[PDB]
Amino acid sequence: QPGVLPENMKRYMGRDAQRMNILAGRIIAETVRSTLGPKGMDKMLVDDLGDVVVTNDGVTILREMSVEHPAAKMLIEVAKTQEKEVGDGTTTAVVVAGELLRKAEELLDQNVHPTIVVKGYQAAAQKAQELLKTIACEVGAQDKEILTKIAMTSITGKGAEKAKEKLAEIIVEAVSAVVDDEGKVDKDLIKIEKKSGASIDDTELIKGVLVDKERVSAQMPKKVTDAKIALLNCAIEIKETETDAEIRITDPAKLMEFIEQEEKMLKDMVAEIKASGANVLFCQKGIDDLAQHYLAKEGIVAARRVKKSDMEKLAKATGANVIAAIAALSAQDLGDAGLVEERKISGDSMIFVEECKHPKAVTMLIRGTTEHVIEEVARAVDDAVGVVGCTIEDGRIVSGGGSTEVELSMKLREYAEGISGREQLAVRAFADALEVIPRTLAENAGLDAIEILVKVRAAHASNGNKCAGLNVFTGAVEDMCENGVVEPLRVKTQAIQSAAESTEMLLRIDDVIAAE
Amino acid sequence: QPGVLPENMKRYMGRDAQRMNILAGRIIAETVRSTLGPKGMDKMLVDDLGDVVVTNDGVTILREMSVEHPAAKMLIEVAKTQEKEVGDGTTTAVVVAGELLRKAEELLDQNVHPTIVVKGYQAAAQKAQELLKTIACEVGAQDKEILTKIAMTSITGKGAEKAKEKLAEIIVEAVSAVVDDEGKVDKDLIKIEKKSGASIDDTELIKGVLVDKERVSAQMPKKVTDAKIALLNCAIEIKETETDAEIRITDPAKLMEFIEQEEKMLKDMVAEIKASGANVLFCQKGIDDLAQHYLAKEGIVAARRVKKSDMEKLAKATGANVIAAIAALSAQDLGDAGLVEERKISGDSMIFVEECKHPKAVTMLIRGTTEHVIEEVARAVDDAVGVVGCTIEDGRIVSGGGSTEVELSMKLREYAEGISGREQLAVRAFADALEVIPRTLAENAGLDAIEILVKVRAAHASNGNKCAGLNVFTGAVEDMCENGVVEPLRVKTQAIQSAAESTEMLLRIDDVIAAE
Amino acid sequence: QPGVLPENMKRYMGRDAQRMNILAGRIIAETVRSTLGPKGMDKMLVDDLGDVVVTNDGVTILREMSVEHPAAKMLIEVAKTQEKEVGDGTTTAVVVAGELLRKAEELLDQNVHPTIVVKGYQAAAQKAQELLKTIACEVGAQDKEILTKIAMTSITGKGAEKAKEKLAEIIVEAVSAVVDDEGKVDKDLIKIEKKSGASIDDTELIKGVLVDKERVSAQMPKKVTDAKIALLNCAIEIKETETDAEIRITDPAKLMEFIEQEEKMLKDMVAEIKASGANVLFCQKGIDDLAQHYLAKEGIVAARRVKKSDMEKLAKATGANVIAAIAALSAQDLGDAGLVEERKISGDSMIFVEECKHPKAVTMLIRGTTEHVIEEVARAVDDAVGVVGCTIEDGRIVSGGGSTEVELSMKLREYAEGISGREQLAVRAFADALEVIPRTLAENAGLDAIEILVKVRAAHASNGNKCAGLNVFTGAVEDMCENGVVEPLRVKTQAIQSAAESTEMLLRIDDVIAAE
Amino acid sequence: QPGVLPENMKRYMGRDAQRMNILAGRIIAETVRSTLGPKGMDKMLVD
Ligand SMILES: Nc1ncnc2c1ncn2[C@@H]1O[C@H](COP(=O)(O)OP(=O)(O)O)[C@@H](O)[C@H]1O
Ligand SMILES: Nc1ncnc2c1ncn2[C@@H]1O[C@H](COP(=O)(O)OP(=O)(O)O)[C@@H](O)[C@H]1O
Ligand SMILES: Nc1ncnc2c1ncn2[C@@H]1O[C@H](COP(=O)(O)OP(=O)(O)O)[C@@H](O)[C@H]1O
Ligand SMILES: [Mg+2]
Ligand SMILES: [Mg+2]
Ligand SMILES: [Mg+2]
Repeated sequence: QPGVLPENMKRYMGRDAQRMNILAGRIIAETVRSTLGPKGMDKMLVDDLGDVVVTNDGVTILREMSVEHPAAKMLIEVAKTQEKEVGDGTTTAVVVAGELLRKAEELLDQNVHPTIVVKGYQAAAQKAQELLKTIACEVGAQDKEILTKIAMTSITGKGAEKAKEKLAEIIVEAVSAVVDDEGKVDKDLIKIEKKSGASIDDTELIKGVLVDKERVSAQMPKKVTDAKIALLNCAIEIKETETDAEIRITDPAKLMEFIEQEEKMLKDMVAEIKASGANVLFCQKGIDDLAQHYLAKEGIVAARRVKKSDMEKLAKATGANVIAAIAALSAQDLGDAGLVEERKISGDSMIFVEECKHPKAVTMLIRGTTEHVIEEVARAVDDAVGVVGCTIEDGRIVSGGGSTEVELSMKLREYAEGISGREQLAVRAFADALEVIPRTLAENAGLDAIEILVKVRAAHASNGNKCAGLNVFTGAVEDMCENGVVEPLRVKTQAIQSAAESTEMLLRIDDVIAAE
Repeated sequence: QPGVLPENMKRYMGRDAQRMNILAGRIIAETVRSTLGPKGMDKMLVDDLGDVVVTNDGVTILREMSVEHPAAKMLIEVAKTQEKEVGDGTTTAVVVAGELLRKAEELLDQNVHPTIVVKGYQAAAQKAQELLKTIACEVGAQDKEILTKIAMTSITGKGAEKAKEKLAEIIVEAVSAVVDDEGKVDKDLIKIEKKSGASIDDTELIKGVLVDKERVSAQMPKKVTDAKIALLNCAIEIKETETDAEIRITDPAKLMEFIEQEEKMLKDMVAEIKASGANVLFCQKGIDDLAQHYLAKEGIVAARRVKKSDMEKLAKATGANVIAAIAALSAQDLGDAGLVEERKISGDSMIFVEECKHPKAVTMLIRGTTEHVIEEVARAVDDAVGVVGCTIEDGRIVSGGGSTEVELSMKLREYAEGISGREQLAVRAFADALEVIPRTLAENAGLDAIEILVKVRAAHASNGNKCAGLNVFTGAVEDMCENGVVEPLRVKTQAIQSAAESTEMLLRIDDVIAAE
Repeated sequence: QPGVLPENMKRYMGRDAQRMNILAGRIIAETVRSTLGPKGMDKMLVDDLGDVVVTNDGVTILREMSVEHPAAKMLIEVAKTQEKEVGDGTTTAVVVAGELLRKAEELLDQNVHPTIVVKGYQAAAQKAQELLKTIACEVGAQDKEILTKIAMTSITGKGAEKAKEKLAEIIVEAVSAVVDDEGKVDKDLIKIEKKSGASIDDTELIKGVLVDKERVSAQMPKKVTDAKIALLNCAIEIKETETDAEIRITDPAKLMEFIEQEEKMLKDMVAEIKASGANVLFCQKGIDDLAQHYLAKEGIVAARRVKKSDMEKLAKATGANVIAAIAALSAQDLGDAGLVEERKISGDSMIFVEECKHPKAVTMLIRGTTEHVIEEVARAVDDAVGVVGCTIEDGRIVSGGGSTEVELSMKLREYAEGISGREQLAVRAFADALEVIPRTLAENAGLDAIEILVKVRAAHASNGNKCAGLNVFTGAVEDMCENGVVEPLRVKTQAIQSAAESTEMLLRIDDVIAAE
Repeated sequence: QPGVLPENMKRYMGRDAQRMNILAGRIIAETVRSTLGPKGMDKMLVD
């Protein structure tokens, strides 16, 4: 009378704390597990507003569930980071982390101290990163045949039926276009546009951008070839001074002198824009209705109040400078595009700026029969852009289908031999955890994981094939590299590192104190 | 349209049902785990009425918690059965069952099918039973030394402090004395009485019984040596007919003639009791106040309305025959006892019938300073009576301290080699599960289970020493047989068979359907 | 204006009624599906009282999940009758039923009228009963080797591990023993007692009965060899006239004269029982406290107030006659037993009447480690007893493993060829339905049902192994009759007829009117 | 598992829909019928 710590709190100590964290992780892991690989299935998620999401995407599934459990939230972070650093393998990272917790339980139930488990996992993770470097194969950032296999593998992971060669080719062309002068890929430089239509095969790559604006005046050309584009962020209105300034009029005559003076400078603004040679204009602010007319007379296509995000993208695509002062508009600020057309797409009117030659931003136009069908294709397209860009930046790949994990697993066991004592148990555990991937690939495929795993493990033993993996379609062990089943080194290195760091952090916890 | 199964129910399928049972099992095992062994600790259980139990007794703890979880209830049954068939090792049984469930989870996580683990478990258990037979030593039903070591070990299992030589010797004598013609032991022939007093060391064995009664008339002797005892099933009251009868009196004088005839029937009943040579009498029913005087006038001690259970044991102890008709009574129906005394014990007035020559029932009078202190001594005396009972009936024992489980474990692994493919994993898991006993023993002793196992395991290898186990005290591996740490074969055979059958039953479950 | 049909009613018409019924049926079928065959898994059913049921038994499951849906109730009835008429194959009957509903929906969805579906179903069923007759093998009522296979097969269906050669032989001996002169086998004559113990292998057959009672006086022998058993349904007390009667006493001396005449009436009742030759007495009503004495002084074992249920079974076993009047008790009315002994079992004392010569009632004493494990063995025994009885009664059997179903289905397609009209679609559908069994057996075994069905069909085509079926244990198509996997003809004929009649009934419904 | 069409709705099919409309139609006709012609009568409507 009374208590020290609040009366309004739950608390779980020792083995109870370890259990609830481990359990929470394992359950999260098991939620996305059934989505892994080609034979994986999809979730349909519905929120409280009744909006639905149908996806095979690990991190998407995890964000869309209202997971409130604290240890679970920690594992979701593993996915969010995989999405951010790589753009693919979010399910893998989560499932590996889950396996690491499970494997840790069996050591904690022998009374191996948690710090020792932690020590072992840390040692194993580091060795794994060293091993991954020797396992990876080098590739050039210009190796299109290879980049296209990277994209194919990625799209396949979301079901073989989406893995179009056309689609993969488009994607490779798109990432290639936006590679910068330092060799980095910014995935935002690829505008993604989603428009219902006849078929998914209608998805196309636009050398330029799509703007959701109609041209300001119908008297303007709907179409213009080899255009000279002008980007303004200043308003084409009568300029007012920043200082408070009022006009005073005493002479009835001078009433029209001020009106005329205003419209004479508008006519002078347009005159200035025409003078620079531009026949197409995108303005961020507004355009006085009279200037609209004046622009139209000269046959200049103009669109108004274009959002910042679009402006910045337009400049990137045509090589134009977003100019802030009309007077300062010279003809070297004009971008250049093959075709600029106002056109309808799925009943929506939009301005297409396309057929640019050396564009620094491009647009994936994704097509499909229905919103939710399109939505998942886009998610697939996002994965593929991720891993293609990773490959272009790193120039390292590994074979897929569980082959890299098995090789890695097999090398870590060898490593475990030379570890003295109890830490060794943890290192074996870490090694064995990695096989959750090849096992999960086979389960989802309906095959028998135990025997499959013996077969693959055998094709890896003593100078075998590091590329040996199960082929879920034929049911055999094959050279996954010779089959074009490949993925960026970054997917494995990030996923393992994330898995190791988050589980190590959870495994150090011996006390949970929750309020409310 | 409505549902088929009632919408008023929770259902758990596949992995979920499996985790539900397996988890509920383990948790139930983990609650009793800290009681195991001489260095185990006690629970204090408080119910809804505020009544309290403090015990180290496995099945008592499990019974006294009001467990609702269906899987948990299935394991509690294992404890209940161990109590009934053996009377000791309830905690061992359950902790082994829990471990079998845990070891089974590792198998199910690898996609070993439930029916296979069940198969392997069943094989391993059958083999364990066969090994247990070769492992056991033969002893004689009358080997006081070994029996005494059996009792001592049982009582140590509830703390070395309770294990006084005096107490084990009392118990061995108690059980020995109630063994019947066929060499069987009826726990119920040994009456337990609990009375507070100076000390637990005051606990004594009575070659007789304690009857919760006072002699009916204070005029009667309260001490009788070399007593001749009569046991009556009929009441010493006026006898009436079953056929409805009634007296008609028309003659004033005929009053006293009836009163005096009823008064004479009594004097006759007593006079018949006298003739048999009896001087002490126990009547299951009532004695007419008037007959009480006549008995008193004759110097015959008598108690009225004796609990039939008391009559049944008085008979067992003294050699008397419970007689249902006074006329049939004869000196041959009389029992014998060296001392019948009415005296007070901790303030309660009772009759001791003691110093009987060859009693077929006896009384453990358990003493202690306080009610709850006594209760636990009692529970400890029950475990001991149980195992001495088993040793007398079976004449087979095993060494303890985890030695036998380790030996089994070591040997079942040798067996598992001959098993082909996949069942093998289960068999090896069963072997591994038994090591939970030596592991738990040592962790409760504050020792390091992992290295202790390595040491004990070594002492068993290369045709070593089946009796080797950890001494929770010295902290070293010793010969438990030389240390007198021994237990009935039936303790292990029941425990393991119980744990095997119930987990097998639970492992076959893939759907849980719960109502309300 | 005020509404005709009540306003509380729910109504489903046409398509909606058909789908409601057809769905409810399939759902019920699906909940027992996972239990079918040797690789079947069990369900755990909890009720609103916390009471638990773990079983593989189809009808037991369906009965215990308190199902409300009307269409589903109709299908439970199929299981209940399989149980009454046969004792095994309750899951098979329900699963076939569900399948017939399913195949009916594919026909309904092509606008085949329900009456036509009904008509085709009836024809296919009738033809199946004629095919089944030619498919069965003749068998001897006393061919133990075959009966034992029949029993072995029944027990395996509830899991391999319960399939003991020993258990099967016991069961055959038990059924064989109660077969009456006409050759009919009444399940009720085989009493089932359940008592915890060392293990399931401790299950024994008693040629006789167990009585839940103790002898009335300890003075009576606790064990008698080659016993003469009297069974008296009247009470061994003083007889009272049915006409109201009362004694008048007027002479103080003629007081004892009545007591003494009642004491002589008991003594005589006993003397007459002894003159029968009887040394064991089971009485249905009470036994006067005093007569209990005279019985012991004559060395007669006597048990009082034995329930009418047991008297009847005692008489059936020993060859005795329940006598209503001690007077007319002759040496011919006594039954004979090799051994009558009162002993303890699971710590409960009972009277064993065993080693009878020609028992027409017997006892399966079932043993297991825990209550809930025993329960399941008991059902396994119930099933085996059923089908052993069916074989003895019928003399016709078929091969298991879904083999008879495949034959039946292949032949029925031959029959369908020569049928014209939409009717043909319903018959061919009835044929296809049967294959739900082989399919479900394979699926539960983790096998691939489609190709396995392809192989089994092939082994049946063009004369032709009717006994060919999939061995879940090897994964190969084998000769089930040479593998010993056999079952009574009545299992299939009852199941199929049940499934056909109830679904035909359901298919005729176009309107459901539920109230409240 | 839940319903497709919202459980918060009444539905009338086949003959029932037909009787519903046909009846609601006739009743509406029958309320104004007594006004028809020179010998028709008036309504008093109160809101
Ligand atoms: N053709 C293939 N055969 C076998 N495995 C494949 C194939 N294509 C992709 N995979 C594997 O599927 C996994 C990725 O599957 P996916 O469902 O996209 O999960 P994640 O969200 O973790 O990327 C990787 O392990 C990859 O090796
Ligand atoms: N002196 C001892 N040294 C080591 N182990 C012992 C000793 N005495 C008893 N044990 C072990 O303790 C275990 C039983 O402990 P106990 O707490 O009574 O549990 P249970 O309820 O299962 O009998 C057995 O393995 C027994 O061999
Ligand atoms: N050894 C076996 N191999 C293959 N099938 C078997 C074997 N034993 C039994 N069966 C099949 O199992 C089915 C019985 O399943 P069961 O679980 O008993 O449910 P039920 O008898 O209640 O329908 C029958 O089709 C029988 O042919
Ligand atoms: Mg992927
Ligand atoms: Mg003990
Ligand atoms: Mg069956």
